[PDB]
Amino acid sequence: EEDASQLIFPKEFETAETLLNSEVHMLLEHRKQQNESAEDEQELSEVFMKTLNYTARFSRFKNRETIASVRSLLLQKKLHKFELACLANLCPETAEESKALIPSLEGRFEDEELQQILDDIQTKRSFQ
Amino acid sequence: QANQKRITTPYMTKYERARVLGTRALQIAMCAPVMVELEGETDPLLIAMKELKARKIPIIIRRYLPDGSYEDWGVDELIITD
Amino acid sequence: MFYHISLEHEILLHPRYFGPNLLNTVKQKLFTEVEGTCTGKYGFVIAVTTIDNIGAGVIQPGRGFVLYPVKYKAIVFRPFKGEVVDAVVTQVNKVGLFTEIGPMSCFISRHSIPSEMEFDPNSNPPCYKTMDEDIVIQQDDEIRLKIVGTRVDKNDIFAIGSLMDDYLGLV
Amino acid sequence: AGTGCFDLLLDAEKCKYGMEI
Repeated sequence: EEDASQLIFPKEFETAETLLNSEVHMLLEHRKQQNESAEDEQELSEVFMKTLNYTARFSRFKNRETIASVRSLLLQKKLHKFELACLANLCPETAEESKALIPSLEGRFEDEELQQILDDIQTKRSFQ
Repeated sequence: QANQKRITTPYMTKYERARVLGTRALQIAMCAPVMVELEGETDPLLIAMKELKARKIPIIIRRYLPDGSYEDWGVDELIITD
Repeated sequence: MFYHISLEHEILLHPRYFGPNLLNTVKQKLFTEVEGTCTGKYGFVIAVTTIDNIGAGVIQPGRGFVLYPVKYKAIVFRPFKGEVVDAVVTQVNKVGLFTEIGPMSCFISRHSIPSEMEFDPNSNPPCYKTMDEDIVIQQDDEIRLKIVGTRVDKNDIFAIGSLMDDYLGLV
Repeated sequence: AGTGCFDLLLDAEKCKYGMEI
């Protein structure tokens, strides 16, 4: 009953703040630092391990300050939070790809504006 | 309601006493730690009684007023008749 | 598709857990129970970031269990229909394409797969390849797919993907 | 009725004084 095309989501999730794969990787690293010390704690479930390795191999940002900078530059522009996270993790190279894969971008910014925004995020993105 | 402006009897009612005693006895019988030092007491009812006399039962009595409000009274905050 | 929301849960504590570390025991029970479970409304529960509030523990009349309502912020994985999320295929067989999106396991039948891809068991890994051999999908290879639907079976969610749309699949 | 007109709560602070835990 929901789709990213129409930007319709149930009202139960309105104040929910979405993140990136690098951000969830960082929070899981914090959790790992927490549970590595303070011993006498049971090992976490296999679902956690699967999610952790999945977000580690798909991480788009390997620097904490780069994560902060990309968060700031993505927030300074007006976009839907789920849309913003999907665009950032998908990281398209051209504006045409971003508009084709994500139909919510039709009319948000100009093609030149979208292209230059994607170029800025890619330059701030740490290639490997 | 908050601790201030509680408009209810400072005395623990006999019904509150009975239910608190039974609940605490059941908790003790289910391996709950005993707040008071027991001297050869194996009956959970008697241990709950001696905790009540010692103001040591870790129970808060929630008194519902007819308008829907409630006041949370700890057992130690209430004065027992016995 | 991961998300970060606030959830509600109720924990029944045995009286043996009363005493020091009671709230710590509540937190441990919350971690043990909530983490790893999946619900149709909220999807898979990745992990709990913080525990917001533990409500007043209501002593149930009889059976002596205290009920502690717990408010907490947790990471939840929730696929939605028509969403393209980069995935990793775990197994490949003639029946369909078996792919994984983090905790989410996805099955992609060959009916929605474009006809350019064919099944060739003669390869060293049993996988799918095209006649031009440009597009090859094998184990642990990352591919993109769109979720067409979501279904839950025995408190475990299972989704179905598709490769009908353009600019989707191997990157 | 009596013994049913009120509700009992567990005080966690007051539990932090327990013996054989």
